[PDB]
Amino acid sequence: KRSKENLPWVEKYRPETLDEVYGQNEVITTVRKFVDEGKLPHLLFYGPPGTGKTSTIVALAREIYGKNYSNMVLELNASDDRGIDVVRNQIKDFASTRQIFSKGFKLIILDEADAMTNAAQNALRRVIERYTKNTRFCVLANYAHKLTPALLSRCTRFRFQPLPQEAIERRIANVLVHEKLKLSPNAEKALIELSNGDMRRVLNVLQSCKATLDNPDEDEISDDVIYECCGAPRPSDLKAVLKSILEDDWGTAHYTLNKVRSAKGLALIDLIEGIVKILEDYELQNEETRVHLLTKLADIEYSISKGGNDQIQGSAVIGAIKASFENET
Amino acid sequence: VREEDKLWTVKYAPTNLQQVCGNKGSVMKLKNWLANWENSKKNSFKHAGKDGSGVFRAAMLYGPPGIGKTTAAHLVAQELGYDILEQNASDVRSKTLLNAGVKNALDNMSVVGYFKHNEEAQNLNGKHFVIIMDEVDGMSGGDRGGVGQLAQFCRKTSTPLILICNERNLPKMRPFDRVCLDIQFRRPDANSIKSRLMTIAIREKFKLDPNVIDRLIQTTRGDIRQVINLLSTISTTTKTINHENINEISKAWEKNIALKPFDIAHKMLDGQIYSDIGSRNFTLNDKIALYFDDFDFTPLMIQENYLSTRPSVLKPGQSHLEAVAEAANCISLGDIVEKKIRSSEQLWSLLPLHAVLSSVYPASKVAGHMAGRINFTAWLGQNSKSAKYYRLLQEIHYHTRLGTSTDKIGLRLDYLPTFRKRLLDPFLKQGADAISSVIEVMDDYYLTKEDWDSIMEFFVGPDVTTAIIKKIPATVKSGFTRKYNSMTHPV
Amino acid sequence: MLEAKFEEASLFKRIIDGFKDCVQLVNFQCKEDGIIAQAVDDSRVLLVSLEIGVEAFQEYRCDHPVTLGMDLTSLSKILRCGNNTDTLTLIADNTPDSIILLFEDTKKDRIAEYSLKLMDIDADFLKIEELQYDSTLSLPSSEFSKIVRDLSQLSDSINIMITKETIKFVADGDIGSGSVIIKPFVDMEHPETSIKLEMDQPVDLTFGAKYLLDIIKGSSLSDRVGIRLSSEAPALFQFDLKSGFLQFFLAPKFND
Amino acid sequence: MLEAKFEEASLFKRIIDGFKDCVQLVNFQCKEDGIIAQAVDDSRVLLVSLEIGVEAFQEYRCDHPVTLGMDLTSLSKILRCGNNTDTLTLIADNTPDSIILLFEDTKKDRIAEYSLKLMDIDADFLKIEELQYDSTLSLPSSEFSKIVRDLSQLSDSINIMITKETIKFVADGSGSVIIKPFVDMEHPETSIKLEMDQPVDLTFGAKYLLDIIKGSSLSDRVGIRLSSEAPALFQFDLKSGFLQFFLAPKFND
Amino acid sequence: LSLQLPWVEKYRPQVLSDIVGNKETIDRLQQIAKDGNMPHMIISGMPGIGKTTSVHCLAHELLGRSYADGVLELNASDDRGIDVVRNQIKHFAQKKLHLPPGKHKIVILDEADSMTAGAQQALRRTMELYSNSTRFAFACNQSNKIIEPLQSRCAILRYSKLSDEDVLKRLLQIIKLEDVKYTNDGLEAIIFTAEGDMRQAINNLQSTVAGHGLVNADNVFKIVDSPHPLIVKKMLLASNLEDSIQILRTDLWKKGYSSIDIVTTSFRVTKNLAQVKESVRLEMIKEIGLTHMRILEGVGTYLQLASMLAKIHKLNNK
Amino acid sequence: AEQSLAQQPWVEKYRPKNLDEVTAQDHAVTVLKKTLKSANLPHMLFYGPPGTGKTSTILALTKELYGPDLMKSRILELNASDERGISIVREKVKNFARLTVSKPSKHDLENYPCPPYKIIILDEADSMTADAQSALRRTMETYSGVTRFCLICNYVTRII
Ligand SMILES: Nc1ncnc2c1ncn2[C@@H]1O[C@H](COP(=O)(O)OP(=O)(O)OP(O)(O)=S)[C@@H](O)[C@H]1O
Ligand SMILES: Nc1ncnc2c1ncn2[C@@H]1O[C@H](COP(=O)(O)OP(=O)(O)OP(O)(O)=S)[C@@H](O)[C@H]1O
Ligand SMILES: Nc1ncnc2c1ncn2[C@@H]1O[C@H](COP(=O)(O)OP(=O)(O)OP(O)(O)=S)[C@@H](O)[C@H]1O
Ligand SMILES: Nc1ncnc2c1ncn2[C@@H]1O[C@H](COP(=O)(O)OP(=O)(O)OP(O)(O)=S)[C@@H](O)[C@H]1O
Ligand SMILES: [Mg+2]
Ligand SMILES: [Mg+2]
Ligand SMILES: [Mg+2]
Ligand SMILES: [Mg+2]
Repeated sequence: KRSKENLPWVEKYRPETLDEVYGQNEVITTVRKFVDEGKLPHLLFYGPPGTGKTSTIVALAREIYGKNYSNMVLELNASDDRGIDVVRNQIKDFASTRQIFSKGFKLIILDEADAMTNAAQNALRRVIERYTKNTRFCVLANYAHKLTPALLSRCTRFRFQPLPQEAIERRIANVLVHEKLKLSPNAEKALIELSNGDMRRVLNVLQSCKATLDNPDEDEISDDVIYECCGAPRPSDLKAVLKSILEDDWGTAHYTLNKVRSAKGLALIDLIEGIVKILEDYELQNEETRVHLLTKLADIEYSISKGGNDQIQGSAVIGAIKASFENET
Repeated sequence: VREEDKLWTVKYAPTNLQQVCGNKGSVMKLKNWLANWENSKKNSFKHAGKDGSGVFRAAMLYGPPGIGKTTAAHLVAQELGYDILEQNASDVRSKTLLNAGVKNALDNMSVVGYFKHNEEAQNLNGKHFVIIMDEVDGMSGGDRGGVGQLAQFCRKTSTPLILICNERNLPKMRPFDRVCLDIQFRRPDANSIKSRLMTIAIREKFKLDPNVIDRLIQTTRGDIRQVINLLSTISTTTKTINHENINEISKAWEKNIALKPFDIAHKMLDGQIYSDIGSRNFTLNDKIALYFDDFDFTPLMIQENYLSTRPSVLKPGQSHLEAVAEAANCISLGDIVEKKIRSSEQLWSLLPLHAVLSSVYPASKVAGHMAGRINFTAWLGQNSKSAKYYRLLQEIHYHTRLGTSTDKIGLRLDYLPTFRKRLLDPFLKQGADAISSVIEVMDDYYLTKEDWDSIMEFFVGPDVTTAIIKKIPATVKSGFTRKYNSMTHPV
Repeated sequence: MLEAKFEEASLFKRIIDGFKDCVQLVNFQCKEDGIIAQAVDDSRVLLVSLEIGVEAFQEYRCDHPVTLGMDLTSLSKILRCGNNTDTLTLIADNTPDSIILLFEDTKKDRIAEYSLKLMDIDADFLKIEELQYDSTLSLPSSEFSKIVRDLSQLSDSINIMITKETIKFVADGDIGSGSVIIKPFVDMEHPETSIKLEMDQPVDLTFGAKYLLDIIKGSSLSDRVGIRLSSEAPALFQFDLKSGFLQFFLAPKFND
Repeated sequence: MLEAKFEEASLFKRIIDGFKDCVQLVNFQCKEDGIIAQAVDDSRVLLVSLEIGVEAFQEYRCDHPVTLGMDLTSLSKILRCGNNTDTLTLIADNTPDSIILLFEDTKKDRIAEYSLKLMDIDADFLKIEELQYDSTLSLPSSEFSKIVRDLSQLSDSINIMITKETIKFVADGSGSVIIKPFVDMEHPETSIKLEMDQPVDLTFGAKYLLDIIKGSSLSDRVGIRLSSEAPALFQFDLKSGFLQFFLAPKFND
Repeated sequence: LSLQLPWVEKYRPQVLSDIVGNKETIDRLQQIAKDGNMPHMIISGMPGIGKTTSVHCLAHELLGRSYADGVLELNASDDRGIDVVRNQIKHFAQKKLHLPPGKHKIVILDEADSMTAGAQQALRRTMELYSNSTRFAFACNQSNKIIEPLQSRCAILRYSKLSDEDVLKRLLQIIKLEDVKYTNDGLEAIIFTAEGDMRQAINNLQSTVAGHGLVNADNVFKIVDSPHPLIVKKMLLASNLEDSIQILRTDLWKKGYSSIDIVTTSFRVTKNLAQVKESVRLEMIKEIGLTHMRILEGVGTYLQLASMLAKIHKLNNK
Repeated sequence: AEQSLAQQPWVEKYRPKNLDEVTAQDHAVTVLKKTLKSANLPHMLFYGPPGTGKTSTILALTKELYGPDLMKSRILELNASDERGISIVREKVKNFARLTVSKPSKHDLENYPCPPYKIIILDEADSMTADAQSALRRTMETYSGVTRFCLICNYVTRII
């Protein structure tokens, strides 16, 4: 009963080939030139979560060998064991033999190598270059400080830039062609801004919004549907809260904040992010306003990250904003 | 064998005791000890000699690396006609294997020694052994025989046993102090090595100015072999070592030696490096790497002796007390960081921050001149004493849980004064007739005599029982403990 | 539905003991012809392939071709829980679910019905054993095991060289080097001890000793092991069973 | 280039097995007359010498004398591969950086060569010129191994006493075995012979004697030579040569 | 499919003269290989400057055709515990091999800084005893991880950072041997981003050549992503808080750099900030460490980095 | 079972049994209810303040999806009581995720909509180590067609 439609939109729309990977054009073009010319150096993909590293490496493994890549490619992910003994036995044996299936250079894909111990990386530091004419190494990472400098220097560094807006619009258009659905321009822009580079959250919230229409073939996903599905504060309510905090007095500002955060069940952690994102564009006529505005708000965010209270932190944010916006006058 | 294939350190090795540069007194004392070893054995090592070394079966040479310890030992061994049975770190030394291989050679004679020379009578010790244990510090395969078996061997031997090591004050080497006789080979001066290097330069056809030897032995503090290797490496291309290239030679051949948990604190608390001049000669990166020599004791040492110095970096207006206050604040922050490091999630990437907060910042805040001698950390033993007392309090609490119905801490905090008043003072004010009441009140709380002894030592301040216990007569204690071992106690 | 009732019990035990510590996850493909399975190493160097027809089973009934994946450790755990005097019955429903192993004693009614939850393996079935080997040979399994576990003490690599009517096993290591040179010969009063060889081109290629030490463990099944070697091809170590065959495809080391 | 051939590899296997536990490295000299090899214990208490002449070799070829220094652990590892049905051949070339052991099968077309990399031993070959031992005795090897096994099970120190043409083996509870020299013509192998010049009182350790008695498989008789100021000599007889052990005495505490 | 070796391995110097590293040490090793009396040597330096290549070419030139049996190379991948050092290295040191007069058996211990202290202790006398037939060559990145006794018996060879001139010379050599069109600005950018790392320089050059064909500052800065620790150093020294915030947002955040990576790089840069004084450096490091503690606890938003920069500016300005 | 519920305190007595009982989150319950008629269920991450319906709504969803018969054999539940470590996440979680979905009986196949995937609910994932959550990454991505993952937490920042 397991069909292709039984997958979440995060994995249902996984790029099969390199042509279906958008955004990282500068890396994909050179990777295609690498595989066409025949010299594939040791690759180190470094990128934020949800950019296309693993999808690109699987598409490359498919395009290099064929439609059966897991047969001859060795893939070590964070789910497997990657101790020093593993590097000594398994990886070193796979690197020093020929292929059972085809006749070509083997490919060792070390996914999430930042989770490797320093001893394992030190042991791999020599085996990655002792067997070079037979096997190649691909190291995927999100944090480039866990990798030792020695291992980091032996691999061609490719940084996966976060998905730009155009690529995400292209992928949304592709999905809306592959799925009977309609998306408003303003709702699409709101989704772009909410994505924050992450390509998986786009598809996740897109499926979640397609699930809350009661008819997905005629009704279009409006901005209200997108803002309600994730519980994020709409820019209108955000601007109203900011204006009430800045201009109005304490009682009415507190009342407005409470009435806005209780009309849709918002969260202070999202209101703070929206407020700082909309406030970083102001033309503060000094350097000490921004200092307090950032310090106090970051302290409040760190305290919220521990779930202390919910009504004291709102008044804390209000007082912090007001006290910060006092050096201007 | 080829003379050209020498390592520049085997061709110039001392072939007699007159060529060991430096430590003349120590090598002479070792020679006299090995000489009168037999005369001391005749008296069963009970009587000490003129130097007080005749009451020790074994000798232990200790000192920095590269001074001639192994060479001097081998030389005094071959000189006195003995036969050398040398075991080193490459040999697997362990209690079982040591008892298997070396124990049988303690009371036996050399088999090869009989066939060396026996026609003319040169001495009566040409058929004996000198067991030279070398590099006894490395006992990774010496789980139980590293310091435990060798200590017993030093006592129960019948042949000269010479041990050679590098660090004597190591806590592992503790058993060796009170069993054998230890001698210290110090770093040699700049005269004997000067003469040796002069002869080497003469016999090697290159130029070497005598004033260079001082800086050469300076950069190589106590490592003569390192000096010989340094000369050998550079004599391949440049044949003139003078004041025109000494700077680069010295800077490129510095010794990146480690530091001990003692001089680490003295260096980090020295108020000269934190000056504007010293800040670029010993950079902050070096101050942080100083912590990485020993990240186990450095914070403890700093916390122990950060307020026992006279500061020199005090800002105008800032006094000593406020400086110690800021240093202690940073120490508390570093302790918080250290707890967050060794806690869950195994956050080890936060180590340099802990180095700055715990070690570097309080030092920089109180950097001056050491008042007296640097004190070792006291928290290490205080924590063990606290744990030992917590175990006893836990035992007493789980003995009296049947009656108290209070937490473990509130017992020590509240019940113990009343327990002292009900258990001890009846012995002082009433003599030996209050034995029954004490026995009964201990029986009601399921206490024992060991529980009473543990309770008594707990009290602090004005109420100190370890002195009052010695004021009550000695016969009533015996009567009390005898009455205890007679009556039955329902646990 | 699938019902496979064996003639004995320890047959499947000996069949599974071949890959005890050699591979972990296997996928038995059961059809009307028999049970065929293959499993790739954890390091993807050697591939085990076992085929057992309807000859070893007492009763065999397979309606549609089924594929049951399972881990070998759990399979051995289940198999050790059965006495060697009962009968083993593999039972599978219409759709592939937890395989049912059945132990029935022949004198007392003792029904041991174990269920093993299947593993979902990416069964990427290839097409092997269809390639021409430039050299083939066959020799007793005892002699091969002797040679392998005698040369494994001097090194970790073993070079096999098939030349004109000569087989050579070379072990080059640190403490020394060994070389065993055998020649093809066929005995008539003892046909099982004969060493047969058919070579078309000279062959020289190396293998690891850690994998040969696990391959020779299959010598408990048969007494005559066959070895097929070819350049740019895996080495075929085949043990012939009374009903099928168990073959290891080993990847040769790459020389500089 | 040296080429020696044993008619049966079992002799060399047992020869190596006899003293494989007391030493690890051994220098085999190779001359025209035969092979002589002496090896000192790692504790320098027990020496093991051996001499095998051309009578044991089916073929022997040695152009120039050469010293082959080899380890015993690797040699035993190599020897355990060969079978008791093959002929062993030791082969060495000029400047022998290695030594070849060829096992050839007489009734099968199987030839197995094993190369061993020689060691660089500081060959301080001590002369073994004869010393007039005070006591020279001989007795069966099996009974010697037995009595050493009995006395060693009680303590470590073993006292040996030769006085008034009588043998005392003592171990200090305390055990003692008394031996009298009686020559039997019916069973000549059990004839305990003893030529005494001076009373000899020596003392040895346990493990050394336990390792010497391990060699009680090549000769049915052992010869013990003793002197108060000389090491004990335990000699086993061979079809061609002999295997001797020199054990240093203990202190007189 | 056809497969060619990368430029890193294809153009690895197999002869000691082709090395463009430190001239004094390379000439020393050349004269050693010419004479043959090679002593034990610990070669230590930054990653990617040619230590392993140096020792390998030295051993090759010293042993000629005897490299197969006269060289024992143990690296971080092979086992190097107490058992290995005591058994295999010892058995190889005592291995009798007849070499030319001025030659010796070589033991190349690579990544020696990863060996246990007990292994080095056991290796001390193993090396000291058979010095007349076996020489030892350690190659490491942190010579402080090697114990003092072991380091004493050998000659210390400290390798410095590869100067821009040497990297440029090797770059011109590779380009001339590869027939690649290049502009001087592109090569200067490659040298600037290499941070004095020959392997990284060759890798970036090969990547740029295979991606665009024409080595030019445009394509180099497109495919090279100019070094990270320099942008953070520029950010930490901004005049106003607005400039530092803009540099953090546009150059670091928008370009997809992890927050923990940013904090770690800022800490490492402040550790080596020779411009500012000691107390201000320590206070900035303390604030960066507070921010790092906040990052590791899960909250790693851009607001935390903004507050870190705000506190750093509050300290440096007052 | 009714007497046991009556004896139980009001917290467990009135625990939501269906997706219509949770009258708190109309933005998250409708997305799960529409998954019933559909078949694509994404990896869920319920996060929020203590006592808002997460642990109850996940149980109600699993019930309404599978039925009380298939519930025991189709879902694995790893809460903070169990030992969730790097070794456990590597071995047991992967073993259960890399498994074949149980065969639904005719009763369950007729009454309840049985989806072709199991469900591993890691409750209170804010107590896991960072290495365990790191190892969970490819575990919850490769076996996405036979297994889905539902995490529950009060602090979304604590999750990597
Ligand atoms: N560049 C891209 N183009 C198209 N879809 C993408 C792209 N990047 C991510 N996606 C989508 O996001 C899914 C997950 O992307 P992955 O590449 O697996 O994430 P990742 O690069 O592995 O990052 P990690 O490993 O989770 S930190 C894919 O299956 C696609 O559906
Ligand atoms: N005082 C000395 N006079 C002359 N040569 C010396 C002296 N000390 C050391 N050497 C030389 O150093 C080499 C011997 O090293 P040793 O100093 O004996 O080693 P060590 O003292 O045991 O220190 P270790 O064991 O390596 S920590 C020979 O080349 C000697 O010539
Ligand atoms: N001085 C040099 N001249 C020419 N090529 C060099 C030089 N240094 C490094 N390389 C190149 O760097 C690659 C090999 O460098 P490595 O041996 O990995 O450096 P390394 O000194 O061993 O540092 P490690 O081992 O990674 S810590 C080859 O492609 C060499 O061509
Ligand atoms: N949305 C809801 N609708 C109805 N009853 C609810 C709801 N949320 C909580 N309850 C009641 O509160 C009880 C506990 O709910 P839970 O789902 O365990 O809360 P919670 O989200 O798990 O809190 P945690 O696990 O401490 S974060 C339920 O048994 C109900 O009686
Ligand atoms: Mg990934
Ligand atoms: Mg020494
Ligand atoms: Mg290297
Ligand atoms: Mg709950």
